[PDB]
Amino acid sequence: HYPHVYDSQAEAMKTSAFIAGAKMILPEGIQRENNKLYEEVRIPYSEPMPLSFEEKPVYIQDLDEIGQLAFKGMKRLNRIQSIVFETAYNTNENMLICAPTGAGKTNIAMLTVLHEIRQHFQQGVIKKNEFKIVYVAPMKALAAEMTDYFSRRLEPLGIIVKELTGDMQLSKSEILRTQMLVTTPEKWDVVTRKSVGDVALSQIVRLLILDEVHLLHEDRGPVLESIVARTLRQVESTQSMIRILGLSATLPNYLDVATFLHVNPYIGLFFFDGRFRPVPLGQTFLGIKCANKMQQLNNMDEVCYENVLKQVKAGHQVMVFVHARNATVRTAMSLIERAKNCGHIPFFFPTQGHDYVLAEKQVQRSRNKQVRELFPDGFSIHHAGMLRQDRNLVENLFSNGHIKVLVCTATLAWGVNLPAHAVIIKGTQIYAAKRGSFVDLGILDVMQIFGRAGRPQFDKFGEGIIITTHDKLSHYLTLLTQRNPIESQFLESLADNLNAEIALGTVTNVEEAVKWISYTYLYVRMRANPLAYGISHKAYQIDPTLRKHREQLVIEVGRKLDKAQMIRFEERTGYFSSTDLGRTASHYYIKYNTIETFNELFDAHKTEGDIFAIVSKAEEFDQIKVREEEIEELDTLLSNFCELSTPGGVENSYGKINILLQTYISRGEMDSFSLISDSAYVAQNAARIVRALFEIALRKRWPTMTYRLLNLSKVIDKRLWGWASPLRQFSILPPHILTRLEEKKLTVDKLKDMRKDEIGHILHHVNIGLKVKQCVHQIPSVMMEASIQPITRTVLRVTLSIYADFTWNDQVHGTVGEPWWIWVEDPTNDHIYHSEYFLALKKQVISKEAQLLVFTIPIFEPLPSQYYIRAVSDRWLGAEAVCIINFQHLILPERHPPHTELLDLQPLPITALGCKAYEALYNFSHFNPVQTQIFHTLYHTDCNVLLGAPTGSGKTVAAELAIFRVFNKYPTSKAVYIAPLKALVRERMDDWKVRIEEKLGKKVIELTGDVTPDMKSIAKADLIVTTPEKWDGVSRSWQNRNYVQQVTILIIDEIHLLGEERGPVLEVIVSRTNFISSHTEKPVRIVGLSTALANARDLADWLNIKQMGLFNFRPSVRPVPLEVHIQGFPGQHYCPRMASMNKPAFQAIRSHSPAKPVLIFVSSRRQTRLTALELIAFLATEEDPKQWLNMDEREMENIIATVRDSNLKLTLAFGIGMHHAGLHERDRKTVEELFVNCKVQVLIATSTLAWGVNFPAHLVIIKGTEYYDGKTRRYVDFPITDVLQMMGRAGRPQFDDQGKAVILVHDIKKDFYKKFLYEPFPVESSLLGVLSDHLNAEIAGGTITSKQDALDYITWTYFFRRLIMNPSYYNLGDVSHDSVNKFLSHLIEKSLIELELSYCIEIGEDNRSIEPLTYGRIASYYYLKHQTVKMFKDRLKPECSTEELLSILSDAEEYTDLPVRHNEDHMNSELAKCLPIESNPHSFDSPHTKAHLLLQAHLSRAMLPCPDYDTDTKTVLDQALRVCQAMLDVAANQGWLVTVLNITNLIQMVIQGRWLKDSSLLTLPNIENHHLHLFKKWKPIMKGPHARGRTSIESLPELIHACGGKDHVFSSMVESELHAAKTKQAWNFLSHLPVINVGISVKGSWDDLVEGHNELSVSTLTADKRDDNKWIKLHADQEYVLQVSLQRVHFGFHKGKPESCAVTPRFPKSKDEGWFLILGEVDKRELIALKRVGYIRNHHVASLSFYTPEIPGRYIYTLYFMSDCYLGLDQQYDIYLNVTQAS
Amino acid sequence: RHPCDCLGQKHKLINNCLICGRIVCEQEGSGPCLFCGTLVCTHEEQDILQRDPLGVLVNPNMYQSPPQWVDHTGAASQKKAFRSSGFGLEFNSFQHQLRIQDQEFQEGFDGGWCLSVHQPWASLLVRGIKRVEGRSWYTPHRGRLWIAATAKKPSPQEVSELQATYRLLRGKDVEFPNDYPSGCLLGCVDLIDCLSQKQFKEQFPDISQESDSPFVFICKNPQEMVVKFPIKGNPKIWKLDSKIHQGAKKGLMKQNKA
Ligand SMILES: [Zn+2]
Ligand SMILES: [Zn+2]
Repeated sequence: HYPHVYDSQAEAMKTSAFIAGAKMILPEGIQRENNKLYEEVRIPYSEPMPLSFEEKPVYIQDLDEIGQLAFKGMKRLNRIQSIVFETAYNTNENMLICAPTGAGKTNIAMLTVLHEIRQHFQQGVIKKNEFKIVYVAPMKALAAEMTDYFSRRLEPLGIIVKELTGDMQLSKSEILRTQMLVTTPEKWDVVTRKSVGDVALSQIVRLLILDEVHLLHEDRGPVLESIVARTLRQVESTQSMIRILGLSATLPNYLDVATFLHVNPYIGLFFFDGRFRPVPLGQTFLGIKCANKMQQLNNMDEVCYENVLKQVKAGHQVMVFVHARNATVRTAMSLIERAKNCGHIPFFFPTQGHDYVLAEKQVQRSRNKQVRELFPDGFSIHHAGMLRQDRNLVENLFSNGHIKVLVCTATLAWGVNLPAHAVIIKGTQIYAAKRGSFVDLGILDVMQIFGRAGRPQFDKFGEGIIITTHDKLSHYLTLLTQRNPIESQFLESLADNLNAEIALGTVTNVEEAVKWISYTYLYVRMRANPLAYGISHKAYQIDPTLRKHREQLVIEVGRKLDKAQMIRFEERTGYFSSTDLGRTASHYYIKYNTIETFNELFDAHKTEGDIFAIVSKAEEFDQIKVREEEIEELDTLLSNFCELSTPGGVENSYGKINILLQTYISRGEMDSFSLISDSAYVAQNAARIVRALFEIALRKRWPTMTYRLLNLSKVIDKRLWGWASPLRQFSILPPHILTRLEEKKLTVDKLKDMRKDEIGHILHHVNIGLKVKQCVHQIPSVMMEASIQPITRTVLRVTLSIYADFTWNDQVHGTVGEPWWIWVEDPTNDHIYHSEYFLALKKQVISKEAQLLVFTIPIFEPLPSQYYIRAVSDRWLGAEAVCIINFQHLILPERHPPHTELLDLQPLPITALGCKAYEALYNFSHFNPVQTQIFHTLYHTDCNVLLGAPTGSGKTVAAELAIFRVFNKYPTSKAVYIAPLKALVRERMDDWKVRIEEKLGKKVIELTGDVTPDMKSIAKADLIVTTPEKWDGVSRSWQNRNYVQQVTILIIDEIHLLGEERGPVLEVIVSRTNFISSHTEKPVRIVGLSTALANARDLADWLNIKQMGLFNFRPSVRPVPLEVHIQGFPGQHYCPRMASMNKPAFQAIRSHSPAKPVLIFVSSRRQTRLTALELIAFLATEEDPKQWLNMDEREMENIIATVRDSNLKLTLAFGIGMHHAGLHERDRKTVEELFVNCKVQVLIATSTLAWGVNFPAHLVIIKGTEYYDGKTRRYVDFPITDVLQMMGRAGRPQFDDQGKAVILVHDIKKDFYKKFLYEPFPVESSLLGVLSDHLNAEIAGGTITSKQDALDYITWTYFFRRLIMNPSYYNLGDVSHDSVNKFLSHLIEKSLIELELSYCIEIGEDNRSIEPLTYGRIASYYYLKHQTVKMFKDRLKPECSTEELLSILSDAEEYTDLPVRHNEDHMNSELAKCLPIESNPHSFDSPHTKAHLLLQAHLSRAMLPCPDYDTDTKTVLDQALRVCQAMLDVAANQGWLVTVLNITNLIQMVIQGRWLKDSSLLTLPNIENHHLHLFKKWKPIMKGPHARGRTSIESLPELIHACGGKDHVFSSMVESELHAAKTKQAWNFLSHLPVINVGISVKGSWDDLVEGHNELSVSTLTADKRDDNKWIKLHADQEYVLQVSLQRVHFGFHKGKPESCAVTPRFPKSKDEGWFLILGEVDKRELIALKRVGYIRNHHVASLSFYTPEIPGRYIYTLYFMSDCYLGLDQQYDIYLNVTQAS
Repeated sequence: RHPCDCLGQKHKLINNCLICGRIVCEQEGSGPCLFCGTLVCTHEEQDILQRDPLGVLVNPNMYQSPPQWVDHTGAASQKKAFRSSGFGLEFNSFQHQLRIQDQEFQEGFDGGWCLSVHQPWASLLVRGIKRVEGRSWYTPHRGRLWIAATAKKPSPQEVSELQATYRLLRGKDVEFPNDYPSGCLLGCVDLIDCLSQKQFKEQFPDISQESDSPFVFICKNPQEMVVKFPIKGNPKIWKLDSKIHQGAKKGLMKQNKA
């Protein structure tokens, strides 16, 4: 149909019809002068036609600005640019190009790249990372050349390119920062099949470049077509646009590949021919004809002499090919002797000039001697054997032209562009080890050879010579300028490609497999010619689409793969799933017969020698035959370089492969070039094979085998034997030095311990000794130790503390870090338990901190002697660490007693309660069995009870019954309920207040974290709901105060949460409550409600119950039965995991309950998006697209219109829902309400909101169980109790019959989950971690006197109860009385030592009596810790400035618990700018630094990127205020007043979120500095009078005085710039802000019988005008009391005392209107007294106390009235004391 | 019978009472339930009717011995080397000044401060008969303070006028502990406020006539024990020694036992 209009050469004719028994379309009638000694065809010639007006060249000016800057501006664009620019720079569809010139390829490549970049985004040319384009190159040479070309070509864009070609696995960060990649088709294929990860690249490629697809004809074409099919399938599966631009040189058939490349015939089929090439690249077709190989050799070397003689007659400079580096030398002297013979030197010597002498001296510099003798004549040698320097010399002397002929053995053609006039291929037979037997060269190689025949615009004729024999010359002629269609061989590698696709998960069933076959070029080739591929034309007639043959091939290959256990294929329904073995085989590009041989040969008891036989017998080495020439070298190598036993001898192929591997290990030297190439081939192969086998054995858990395979892999890639010295891997160490070391039999450890000077003396070189010492110190190593924690009788939980003990070197160890494999090896049982990967980071080694890992291994009833925990480096030979863990007399936990049977015969009606008002809060008319049982044991007998009913049983009803009992029997008492979760506290408070506060006549009030507000809160509370920390702070002091003795209940929900880390306060709270109850003789009941506990007996004994209230129920008790299914999803790096559990989640939904409300949780704050889009994309191909849309779409469209989130589209429009940290937490509550009924039908949770509304559901899949963040740089499992409670939310008594849940976790811990998903999890105390802190309170309050009573106090704690039953968990040795009491004494002594080092305790000379200190008392009052008060005392100094107070605020240890999001390091760093102060740039991951940044942002009014920060802000703010006040007290204890004033200013900023450096009036709500000029202008309130004051109202007290209580006759018009939007806010802010005036009178406090003088009132008005009234006649050394009467003056509009709550626009909590007032001197800078007072409703009096120095001096004190919760309302009053002596 | 508490976890069960919701065992049955006294019977049997030493801080435990302290550990051995410093108490120093006299701090923590009051007034102060104390000096310590009996023996005639003064305020209804000690430390009271007489009249005029002084101590409910502490006596506002303070607190717990 003539696609396009440009293509040429559409013409042919018949000339002779016989060219060596073939037809060759003769262009211009060239003649074949075949003779006896050779056969040849003449040189074809082409003449380009003169292009006149068909197209105009493109320039630089007619481009966008990006086009201007990217273009270098040569202003000359060839005809290729003119032809292609319309579609390659404007259109954005797939296209291909094929040119005989690479200059016409690279320009198109980068112009298309720039076109895609500029069309991607307008800001995309400014900001990168929105796309990831990829380039492919044949092998390393062109990849590196293109990488350098792209690095130097495009500087202005800032785009950075890379070259990853079979070198290493690129890191996630590296590809994140990089924007484009360059690789090879094999490397690209392996990296795409291993591209499975948290983030992949194929979905953000957006552009893929292919070059020279002609390789599809010869070899490696299966890889290219496989990757093309992979990217096309990804494109069609992601519904995105990714451009495909193909590139080649010449294709005999181009329509087939065009259809394969998915490009329409008309747009971009631009086929370039020899006519349209710039130069006439003709070539000869010489041949040979001899019966014997010796005469063949003399004949074709004579022919080579003949045409090079013709060339020297022409005079141009030429270059000849050989096949091998060794053979190029013999060809070199053969040509030299030929040139010397026959006397043709007179036509051969190079010309002589000054440049010739320069080249002569330059080569004389070089070491090489062959080039020295080659220079005088016209010969040059080029090879890869000699270093690059001589390659520069030879390439530059070629460039200048001193030389005539060059031999190059095919490395520069791939590597370096140096064109030559005539190119001689010589028809060399490459001994490619992939084929063997000297296979003929491919078409791609020879075509690239002819590519350099045209030297740019200095020669007008291109020539090329081919020399070979008859059949070879005919074969070569048949595929160089003939129309023979390009044929692909995909069936041979079909099994491997199907295995790779199945492993990737893209192909799952037969139909999509057939579609993938259709995508490949093999299908297209089958369409045209079915006979060549085994399909009859009649079979084509019966099925045009050939779908039946595709299905047959797919099922056959699936059968072959399934018989090898690689994939699990089901035919009767038609799907194949990938297995671990198949994934491993695909990842390393292993042929299926190789893994079949593994399965039929490998075992768990192979030695170190038979592994060589196994790897040699594999079939990728089968194309290697032992030859008569190779046998001599092979037997000599076996004689000399052998190191291990080699079964098979030398009479088989695998034997020779084994020998070659063995001699390659020891860096052996060999002669045969073909054997050298074979050695390299088998080296690379056997390396990948041994890596795959190591992975397979590791997955099979074979320790004694995986250790050997890892050592073998290290040996093969390190080129050093196992017994060789580890120092051999360092190139800096001279080899003779290493020989001297090994001759002394020294090892790494001995010389590491042995001091450097002695090793220098022994080796007789001190410098060498120091160098080897600093080198061995760089050898990787790690010191590690394990602690055993027997959680259960069988399941253990060992903790490994590891730390690097080697000096770090950036080059030696690598920037990324050091890899390690850690496995728990058992010698006897011989199967690994929980192998793991570890990475030692830069700061991990530098800081040498003890990295902690925790993992669980199973044990058996017969205790094993020991488990060899082994850590082996994955890259450094001889770097292993073994930590033998003995199992000596470790006490396992006793088997817990069974639960209590649930007896139910008749439900209990609510009328049995006895009070109509009490039962009016319920709706059901009867009690479920749990409440039926607990109705009388609770609320009727008044004894402490522990209930362990499962979730959803209704323990809330038990709490209601207890509260009803408290309200009924003891109305004068009070009730308090404790819940460990803030969300749980909020929801319980909401429920309590809606149900009981308005209905029942009692009082309900929440408690905040401030002791003195809690005084009034608890005065008339009658019901308290508290998170444990607040209640512990309230009850911290009980001895010296008498408000809490009237409470007689403690309802504690989720008591099992005491076991984990953030719930230890429950233990101390219950212990102190029991202590108070026992030491007050007024018992306080305890009601502990939680889920089922296996060890509930210990908790029962803790609460002092014998048989009264022990209520433990089995999980089969809830009204809604729960069914759980077991499933495993094996994987690694969690990369295949999300794809693994996503696939059957929908299948579970349909099988269990389609279109039913279900809540899911997999998102760790990140997986929300991935899960949402993957789910919405997968569900499209189903019978009911709107299955989860049982309601109309109009309410969803309205809701999505109301929702302002940009990602929630297409999810809440569908049935997909979520409730995450976003949507301002209200609209997601609306979607939760929509989920309450059956509308949404599905939602995904973030696993952090598991505690909350607790909306019901039917089917739950636990898809997300692990989480990783910046806490420990590694993934950690969810708590088992957390998972249990979170999954137990399923079920609903009125909308479902039973609850359904399934498990989606990897296989290695699926057994552990199954063990713990049914058996209740025992709960263990965690009091030790903060054991000191609580003790501080108990020693600050006077409850503790000595060390002995401090020890015996701990008996009341649950930790003491649990220690006896589970000793080995708490590192205790033996249950004997001496051992336990010694351990307790040691632990408590360590805690007391830490407390003393924190400046909190005094031990005294006796050392047996501990006295509290003032700092520890302050820490106890403000709910602090030892480690924070210690730093408080350490870094608090006199005369500090506000930034120092902020710094001391930052490092409070209460901020340690602040979490990280694994990404905060970026936003905290970017928000660190534009701030008044800055923190350490290297501590951005520190939680203290994050809290400091948060405090700065809040206090400076800064925006927070992540919404959760706001929540964190509140928490931080709370803590800050607390410690802020404590800070003041510490300063108040020190003596000086400057820091006290600074801390007062700091708390003012905290409560106001401002600074004292700015204006005070900025504290007004919604007021900023930019409009203060409008506030700057000020006239008198009434118009006309002359100004009296400053005519400015900047001062806030001045504003209050001028505006008064009116705030509407003056402030309303002047503040009209706020357009009355929030002027009422400022109105009430000013109205509630009071002004107070004071009057001070000093009165004596004489002891007795003195009475001194009368009261002396000193004027508050500034008095220094030489008056004795100010000079109080004060008697020295007499205590004197300053009575200050401070009264407010309400202007009368508000009448005074509106409320007692101060306005806090920015602070979350509500705080009272305090007032600070201090008395001190300024000359010495110390204070004498400090006071803080609460609300001053109208007037009050404060009584300060102060002394006087004995010196009768006339000095000055000062009283400062400071604002506790305001700004600028502070006043100063100086008192001049004329103190005199007293008699 | 006897209300056995097994709830079916030790033996079999019978019908639970409807009124009280109380699970009843087979140990006691065939009659009214203990809690509410109504007839309750199982279905199979109601069908017939239808047809017609002791440490200061230690709790009782199933342990053979409490966790005594052993000083054999080397960690305390190191501490014994450099614990030579310390044992510094200011005791009764007029130069003492808290300089942080916030009211809320003092009653949270007992600082060991003690005061000496004359026995005729001290007895009524510690028994709560008298509510306000009068002294010339002013004390910024607003926490718990102990009261030490004076060394001088009170005259029997002072109790007559003291009783007569408080007859209108209290009356003869409240019993008076005529046993008056001397030189002991029976007193332990908490202080809430100190202020001048004029402010006392202004804000607290109801009981201001009880006592008049330049500064008035207002003391809330005190505590009492049955044991006697001998103390020599010290001038006003003196820090109690550690040994007596520890013993006094222990006695306070022992009286809290009763
Ligand atoms: Zn019983
Ligand atoms: Zn009853």
